[PDB]
Amino acid sequence: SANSDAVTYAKAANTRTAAETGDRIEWVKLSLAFLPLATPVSDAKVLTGRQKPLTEVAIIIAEIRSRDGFEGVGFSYSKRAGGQGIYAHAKEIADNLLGEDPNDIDKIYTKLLWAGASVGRSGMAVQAISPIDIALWDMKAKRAGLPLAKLLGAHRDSVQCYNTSGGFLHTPLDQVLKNVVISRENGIGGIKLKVGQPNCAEDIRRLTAVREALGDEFPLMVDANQQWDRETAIRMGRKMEQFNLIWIEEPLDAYDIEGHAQLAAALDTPIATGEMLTSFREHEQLILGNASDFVQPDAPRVGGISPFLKIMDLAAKHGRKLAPHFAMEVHLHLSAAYPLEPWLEHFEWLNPLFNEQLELRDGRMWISDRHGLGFTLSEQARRWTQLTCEFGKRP
Amino acid sequence: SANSDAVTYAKAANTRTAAETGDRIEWVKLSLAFLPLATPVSDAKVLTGRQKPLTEVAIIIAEIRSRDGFEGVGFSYSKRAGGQGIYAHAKEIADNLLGEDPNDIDKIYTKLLWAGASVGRSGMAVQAISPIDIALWDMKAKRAGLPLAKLLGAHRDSVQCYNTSGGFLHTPLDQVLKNVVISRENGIGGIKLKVGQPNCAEDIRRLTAVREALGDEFPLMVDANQQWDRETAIRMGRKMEQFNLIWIEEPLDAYDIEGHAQLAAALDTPIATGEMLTSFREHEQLILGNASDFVQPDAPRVGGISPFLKIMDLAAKHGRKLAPHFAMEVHLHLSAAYPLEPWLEHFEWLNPLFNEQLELRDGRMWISDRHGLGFTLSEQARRWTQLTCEFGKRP
Ligand SMILES: O=C(O)[C@H](O)[C@@H](O)[C@@H](O)C(=O)NO
Ligand SMILES: O=C(O)[C@H](O)[C@@H](O)[C@@H](O)C(=O)NO
Ligand SMILES: [Mg+2]
Ligand SMILES: [Mg+2]
Repeated sequence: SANSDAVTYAKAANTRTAAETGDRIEWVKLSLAFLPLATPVSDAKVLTGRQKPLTEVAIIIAEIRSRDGFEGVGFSYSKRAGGQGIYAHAKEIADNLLGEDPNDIDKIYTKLLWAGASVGRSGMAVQAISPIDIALWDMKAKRAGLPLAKLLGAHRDSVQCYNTSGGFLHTPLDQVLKNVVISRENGIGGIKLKVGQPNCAEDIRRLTAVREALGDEFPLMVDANQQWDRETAIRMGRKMEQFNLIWIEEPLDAYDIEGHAQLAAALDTPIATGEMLTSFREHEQLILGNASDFVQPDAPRVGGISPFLKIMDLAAKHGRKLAPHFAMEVHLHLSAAYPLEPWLEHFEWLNPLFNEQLELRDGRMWISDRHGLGFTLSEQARRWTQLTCEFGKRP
Repeated sequence: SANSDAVTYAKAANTRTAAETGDRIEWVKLSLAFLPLATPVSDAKVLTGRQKPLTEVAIIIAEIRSRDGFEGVGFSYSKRAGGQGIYAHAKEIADNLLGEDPNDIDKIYTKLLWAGASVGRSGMAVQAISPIDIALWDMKAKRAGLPLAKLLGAHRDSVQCYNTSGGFLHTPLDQVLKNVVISRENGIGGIKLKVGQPNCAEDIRRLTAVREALGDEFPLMVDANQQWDRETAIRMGRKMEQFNLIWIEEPLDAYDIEGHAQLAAALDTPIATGEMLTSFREHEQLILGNASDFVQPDAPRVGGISPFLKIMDLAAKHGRKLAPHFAMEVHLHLSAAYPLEPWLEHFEWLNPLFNEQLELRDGRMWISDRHGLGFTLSEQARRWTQLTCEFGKRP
């Protein structure tokens, strides 16, 4: 009988609990490696004097192994100063992972934030948690025998991909046009050109040439890397309407919410921003402020996959498109899980860190059948490792 | 080298894709069963004449089997009219599942909504998707070899649990006091008393008696099931402050947002509501309107686990507590995944449907080590099945 005049209670023949049987983390290895860039890279931030050319990329890696035989790998990074701090903090909190059930990712995240409460819930501290958070997701996906995108649930099996590495400002227009061809012949689905240099006319010149070379249809976008003031932004915006760009990225300071909102409302061309934000909170302020048509989160930068998922849902709720920044090795899976058609950003910079390469074809990057992130650390990654530490004992 | 003066592209040694290797749904079985209630149940909705006593519960079950050998089970229900419609719609859209990768839960959900676009994105139609959505989550958890709570990521391994079945209005005060003892001796962590009958004084009498019997500390809550108007709600609210209730539930019409908000702001006692809502959208309107301190979603009612997860995140963002309604067999896992300390509602009604029983001890319900939802359909569930249909072919 379902019920009676009183109340009755069913008893559990098997009281074996999830707590007593769950897996446990027993080993963790952190690494700080540096990805050398033979060709110094300069976007508008360098041409305006805000920064020096980029010559390397810091990569902070986390490897986690569980008692029951599972392993996860993940990473965060830093372009310019930040890598030493991310690694150092990760090192100071990593031992908190030992003995935890690796499936309780959020519970662990919270424990790590408390262990470092003094240093906040945004910025560097969460970027130190990113490698760990990502490794745990990588592990859970593997535990299920699924590529990460499938563990999250995918809406597509491949995502539109555009290249950024071939459109930097240290590159002469001549070489940029050559890059467009190389990229296009390799199946790229779009081209992003860096703009925002002091000489506005020169950017217009380079942009018109690229559109000319690509033809009217090919997806083309520009990126100012925060280098314009409001006056210049709207001026350049008006003048670029003719190129039918997929979007204008970071026209203003990453924190100029009303400035972005204003440009977005004034132009038909989509506005994109967010790569520099370092937390859900920060992205939330921009989204509530209607700053852009395209939201561009960066899992490593915002604290990992866990917060990135929350940002995705917020963006979707506000009807925005998603175009994650950098780290395609991770973002491929996240954007594959986004409800609206997204874009993936391509750089070849991290290719040497892994043994496996992603398939770029017919303008899209395809999700392989490999589990989790679908990557294994290369020997080169070990060679480029400068600092490393371990906790626990390999199972 | 990470980069060069031009741009280069890595090639994929293994282009095997996630699309070509993914699992596939090959069989689906739907059932409409009826859970008989020997003792007709009456809450305030019956005493005010809005409805007739509850004598049974409709249970709509979905069973899904994949090519690679995985299976998932899930269900939704209806108290009073609704079961026939939920089953009928589920039956009319179920064949859309055949050939789909069961891991793309959201992609599938969207396909099902489109197949039934004419009937909306809330209400009965999504309640027909609930059994399916839940079965797919059950399957994914099993695929990972984890209880559902662990697949989602848990914050606790057990959750505070209170009983509701022993505090209904068709039950004489004498028997209610006996029920309190039975429940307390069986390890219940709290008691909920139904109120909201025309005779306000009688409810106060019953409530004072229960508090008296329980002692000052024991968690006690009340539920009006929408039966008070605003005037009476605040009046009863003021008078119940003395009982230090964990919450006052559904004091007003489920859609009286400002009414609830007003009561919540006027009383220190928490206000709880939401069980009757049938979608994320509906819950969103109440949360944005600050209707209650406790958000009470119902996975079956809102369209399944997928939408329920979105509701959880919204609630958390607004700093609200979670107290899911009914279906503890499913809600145990969801509330275990909630960041703030939640409450689980107990009814023994569904116990006969499954072979396994949940462990209630020391005021909390413990998550077993069983995978997915951790339940298998009983022979009794088959005996109570009135209609059934199948699609595809058992693997
Ligand atoms: O040179 C840099 O600072 C980076 O490569 C930067 O331009 C890049 O992260 C970016 O903004 N791409 O969208
Ligand atoms: O009798 C009913 O309508 C139900 O049992 C209802 O009271 C129950 O779903 C509820 O509101 N419990 O919290
Ligand atoms: Mg950029
Ligand atoms: Mg209720």
